[PDB]
Amino acid sequence: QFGSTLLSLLERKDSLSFDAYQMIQSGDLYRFSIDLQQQDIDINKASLE
Amino acid sequence: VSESYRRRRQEWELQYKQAEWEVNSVEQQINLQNMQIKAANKRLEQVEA
Repeated sequence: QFGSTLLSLLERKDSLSFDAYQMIQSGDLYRFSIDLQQQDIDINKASLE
Repeated sequence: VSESYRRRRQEWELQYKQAEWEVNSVEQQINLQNMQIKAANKRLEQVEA
């Protein structure tokens, strides 16, 4: 029972920690990509300017 | 005949004025592409990261 138990829960930790790293670390995407709009707005402004 | 001078003068004078506003105009492409190049260069961040 110990074996099975630890196995299941550790596998839980592993899986959740995989998605955990993914979600926490990759979440930087929006800040990183702010320029996507933050400068294309100026691109369009410059046209009429 | 004295008016012929003014007549020939004025088309050249106005064409020079045309060139003036045309050179004013073309600045758009320079700044547009400056933005394009710098933003696209930054876009490589998403890939390399």
